[PDB]
Amino acid sequence: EQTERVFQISFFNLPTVHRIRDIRSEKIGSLLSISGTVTRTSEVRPELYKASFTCDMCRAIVDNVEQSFKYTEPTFCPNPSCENRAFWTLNVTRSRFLDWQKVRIQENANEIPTGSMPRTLDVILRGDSVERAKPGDRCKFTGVEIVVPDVTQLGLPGVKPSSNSGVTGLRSLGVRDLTYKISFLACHVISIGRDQEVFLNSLSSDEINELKEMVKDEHIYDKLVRSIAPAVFGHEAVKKGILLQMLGGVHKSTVEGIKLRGDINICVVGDPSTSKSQFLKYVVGFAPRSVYTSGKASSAAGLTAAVVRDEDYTIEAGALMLADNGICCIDEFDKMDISDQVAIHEAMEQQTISIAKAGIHATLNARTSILAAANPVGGRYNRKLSLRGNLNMTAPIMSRFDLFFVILDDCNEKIDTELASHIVDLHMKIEPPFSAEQLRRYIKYARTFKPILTKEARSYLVEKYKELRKDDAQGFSRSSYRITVRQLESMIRLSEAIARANCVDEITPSFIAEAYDLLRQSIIRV
Amino acid sequence: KVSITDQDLAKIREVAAREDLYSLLARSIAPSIYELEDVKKGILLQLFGGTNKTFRYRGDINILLCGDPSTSKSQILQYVHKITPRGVYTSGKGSSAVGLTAYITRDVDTKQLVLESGALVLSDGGVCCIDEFDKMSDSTRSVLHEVMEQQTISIAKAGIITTLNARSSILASANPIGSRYNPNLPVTENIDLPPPLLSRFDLVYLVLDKVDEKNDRELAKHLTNLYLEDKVLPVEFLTMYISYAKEHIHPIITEAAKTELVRAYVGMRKMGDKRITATTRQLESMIRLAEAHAKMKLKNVVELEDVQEAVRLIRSAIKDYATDPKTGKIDMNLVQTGKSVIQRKLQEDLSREIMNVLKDSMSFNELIKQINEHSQDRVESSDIQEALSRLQQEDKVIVLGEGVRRSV
Amino acid sequence: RVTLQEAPGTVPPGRLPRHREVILLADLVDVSKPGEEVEVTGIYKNNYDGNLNAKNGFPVFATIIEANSIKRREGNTANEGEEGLDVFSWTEEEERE
Amino acid sequence: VRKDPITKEWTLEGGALVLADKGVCLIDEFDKMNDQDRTSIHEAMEQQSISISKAGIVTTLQARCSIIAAANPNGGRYNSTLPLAQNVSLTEPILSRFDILCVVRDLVDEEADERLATFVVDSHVRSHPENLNARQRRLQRQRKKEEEISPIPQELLMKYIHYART
Amino acid sequence: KFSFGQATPRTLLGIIRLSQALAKLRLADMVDIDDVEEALRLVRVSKESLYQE
Ligand SMILES: Nc1ncnc2c1ncn2[C@@H]1O[C@H](COP(=O)(O)OP(=O)(O)OP(O)(O)=S)[C@@H](O)[C@H]1O
Ligand SMILES: [Mg+2]
Ligand SMILES: [Zn+2]
Repeated sequence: EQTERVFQISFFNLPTVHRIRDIRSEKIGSLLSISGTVTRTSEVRPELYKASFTCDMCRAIVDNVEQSFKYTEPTFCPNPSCENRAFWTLNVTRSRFLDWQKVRIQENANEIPTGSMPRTLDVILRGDSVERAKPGDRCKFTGVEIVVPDVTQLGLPGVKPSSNSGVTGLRSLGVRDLTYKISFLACHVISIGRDQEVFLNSLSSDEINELKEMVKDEHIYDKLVRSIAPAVFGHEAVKKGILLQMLGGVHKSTVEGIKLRGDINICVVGDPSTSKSQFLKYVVGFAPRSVYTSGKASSAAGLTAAVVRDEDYTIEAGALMLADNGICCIDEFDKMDISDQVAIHEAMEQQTISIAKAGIHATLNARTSILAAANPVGGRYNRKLSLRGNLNMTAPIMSRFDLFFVILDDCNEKIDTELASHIVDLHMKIEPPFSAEQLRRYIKYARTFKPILTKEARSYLVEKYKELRKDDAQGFSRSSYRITVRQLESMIRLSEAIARANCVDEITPSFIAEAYDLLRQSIIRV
Repeated sequence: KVSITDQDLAKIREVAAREDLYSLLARSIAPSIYELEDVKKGILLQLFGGTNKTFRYRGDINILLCGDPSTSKSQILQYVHKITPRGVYTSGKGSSAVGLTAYITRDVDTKQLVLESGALVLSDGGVCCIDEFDKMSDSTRSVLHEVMEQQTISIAKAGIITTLNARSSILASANPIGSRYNPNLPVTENIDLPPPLLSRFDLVYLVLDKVDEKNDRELAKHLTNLYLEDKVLPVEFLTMYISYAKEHIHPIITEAAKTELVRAYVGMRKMGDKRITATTRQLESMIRLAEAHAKMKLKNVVELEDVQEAVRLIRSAIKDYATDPKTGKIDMNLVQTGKSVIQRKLQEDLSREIMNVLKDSMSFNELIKQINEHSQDRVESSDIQEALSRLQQEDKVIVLGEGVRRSV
Repeated sequence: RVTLQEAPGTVPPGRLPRHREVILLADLVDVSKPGEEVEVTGIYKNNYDGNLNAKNGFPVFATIIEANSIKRREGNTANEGEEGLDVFSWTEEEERE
Repeated sequence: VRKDPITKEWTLEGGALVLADKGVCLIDEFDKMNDQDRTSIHEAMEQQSISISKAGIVTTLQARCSIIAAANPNGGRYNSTLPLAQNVSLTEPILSRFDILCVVRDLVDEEADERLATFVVDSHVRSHPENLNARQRRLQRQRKKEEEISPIPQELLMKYIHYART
Repeated sequence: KFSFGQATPRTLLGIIRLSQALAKLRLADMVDIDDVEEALRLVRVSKESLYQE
């Protein structure tokens, strides 16, 4: 069962990088380093590479027939008794095929002269370099630049020539002309824009040392809390909540098939001068697979999804979907209307978006943690009212948020001095106990942990939930309003996140007490 | 095409050594426009901008020109567009020349999915002078929110997901609602622009043309000079002097400037401290105007003097675009305190009213009957149902669909 | 000839979905209604067509799946770990139970 | 109905109530759908047949569905002191279709809260991913976990339901 | 009373062009007090037309 191996020499790190504008026909058959933004990629079709034909009579095998841009086939039979000038049957099993993809790259935005439309190119990807250039990503292709003729004029077994300066006179042409098109042939493309043991084995020993120092530390939790968003002064509670958001819970799935949420949702409500958008921007710039979006609903597709007719229906990905398995930093959560809030009620608890519009019906996946940032109604927060009054959100959506953080710009003469000294100090140059790249590996390591509840942890959790519901009882009929069983699941999620912060596989009642404190501080706002 | 120099460096040194360089540049920005001294100053500082600090910090100046409709609101726009190296003049309402936002087009020829960049992108470093900023669509208003906040435009359409670096400068000029701007009314009630969008601008000059014969005589005489004209100023040297200052000069702020700034911010805030005057966004913007003023004059160090120069500009701007008892919150929120008291009174009046009634419930018309008639003056109707929303949030009363509404 | 398209659940968010044509031969016709989500087992064959070669300009072939079995997974996406082409089909012992 | 892009004529394609024919159709957040979208299931929920007469296509599809819809009372909380009609925005023609209307109340009982919290915590512990070859050992573990809560196995319950139905 | 009047630089430009047109009808360089009086009379009459009755 010998399998002939076809090799593909890849050349990279060329001294100079050209561009779509700098294409000249005098560089044909030479190595380039074209860079552009991919806008369209075709399917991975198999192209004929080394054909092997078998003639229809005398069964002689003509093999290793090199293929041009056409469907070139052998003209003569090696056996001097077979009459065959146009009749063969290709042996698909014996022939060798190669992956073939055609990407449509264009000029970069900064390289486009004002007014002029961007110049496009068609780059052919073959072999292992297929599907390595997704649309939108700016890639730096490198390979030979060739010119692709019009194979219709060359004559094909199944089609006919179809109707700027075309040469003619070839024997295979006759009276029709031949036109040529420049097309790059990439040989290498790069973009320029998990158990614990598996993760550890993929990490260099020097990084292993730094991680070992973190895990064995005594005050690791407080150091992490202080190292989250260093450019933001104060707000230790919000920093702790953001830190717990990245770790998350455990996405458990029960035996009946019901999925239990493991993601933690935060809502940073605060006065308009506060630092909410700074938190959101830090999270979107640090956490992987995270997006930043506002409630203003910029794109036609909403926060969740939409269907657009093609001149059939197709699904447009919303913000809540592009951040799948990540964090969806939603800004201006109050601005988005109540008729828009009803869309994310499922996406925030069941973590799926169900669409049945017209000929299209899918249950799309949104396994995202939302970090909202809503301004209070009336611009400035009013402490005389409960958190419900200051926010336009309703009970069904207010109960899906694990943590509510209220941040206020109190008119304190002293506090403004530290604020100004801090902001001006940054613009002049913050010392974090853990740098961003250093903290990222710790978070990745901690996420591999899946903490479990000890026997006493369960009793403590039940008692704390009972206390929460007792203190939240309202009305003559004893009807809880703010605290549902979602709050018990929130305590479980926060306990798991805290235990992941300490890098411990068992959840102790201390963690549950801390989670209970975190929830209690968000509802005692009266 | 019918359509950098050592001597140039010497010319830059000659103009920079001039004591009146700042006023000279202000005059050269809009030579054909009279008065508007501070507006030209702010535009000049916008042309330079703050240091592009990296480690994201904007380091740029965003200026909105409000007031009653002004021909200069357009003339000075074309002037600054000609002055700035990069950037493009664009109309927010029309957007005919450029779409003002990056969106995917089918170019028809080959019918391919070409991505064409908007007006915001392609103007990095330059100034994207917007016009008719008030009449622009909500969809592009969200794009403006994104570009001024996130500094990038992100697209997810037709299988293309990408983020485009904008890094642009916004110089918008929006006409007001009605015949002309009303100075008595706040800027939000006159410009028809969301408060979050208005608060994003570092300096917002309220260019007004109020009637008075003393000023009108001089203005019309200067205009007649223009009529009679057609039948020292670096007119063109500045468009490259700005680039030279933007490249060669990298201003760095010092400790004396730090102390002066912190003091300035604390002072602004205390001017009024119950109310809320300035905000940390304004503090960071001042960090930007001082850097721009140091970038201009080619000193690459933010000395003390630039700090109070920028503080004076910011204070004058705030005194202009805020109400007479300068609030600094009406720009950030339509609901002003003198307005917020109205809702807070109506909600409790509604609570007490419904209580004494049960002492039961009614739809909206009956509630209007006992509120606008004798409870107070002829107040607006929608404010009552707006306070009903706050009451619902507090769970004090319940609204039974379109009709009656009672209390739990 | 049914035309499979990548399910919106498994499509990477924001990306265009790929699709391959599937040939259903005898006894397999009318077993997959349009819009339903199915799992198709079959031979992944390729045939040469001149139209595709002319369009792409390369000796590229067109692939197609000759279906050998079809199991529908629409409305039971939480039923992984089960065996057989029909989760709801019962054997004689199951009926006796 | 849609204009077929290849043959260029109007063709009829089914929706949720046709894809769920002789099955169940599940409508979460029933009260939040548009009224002019919620009224479209009046015929298919009582007559069990969708009648379409658009674009020259006069036909009556068959939809033998069984709607199970989850609603949410006005204001987010079910007010026990008011009748049912005053707690929902739905009207009589759509309320009469539902054979069983289950009203769920979230009350505060310390015994009930204790029992519910104990059950939820036990379920969260049970479902933990960290809780004679691999296949049948895994199957044995799954059956061991199932037998705690479900008297009849789910993989057999599905077949039982299908057998009883057909 | 109606705010559709506040004389604006554009009214001056219109007055200038109306006077230019009037002289353009009457020989050359006829723009004097005689022309501008008629131009301003026409402008004022047009403004008053908005306030008819
Ligand atoms: N504690 C803080 N530490 C550092 N910078 C702060 C802090 N509080 C406010 N700021 C600065 O204040 C400015 C405005 O804060 P943002 O994060 O933009 O909040 P915001 O988005 O303006 O709030 P709204 O309601 O959307 S206007 C930014 O330049 C922040 O860096
Ligand atoms: Mg913000
Ligand atoms: Zn032969």
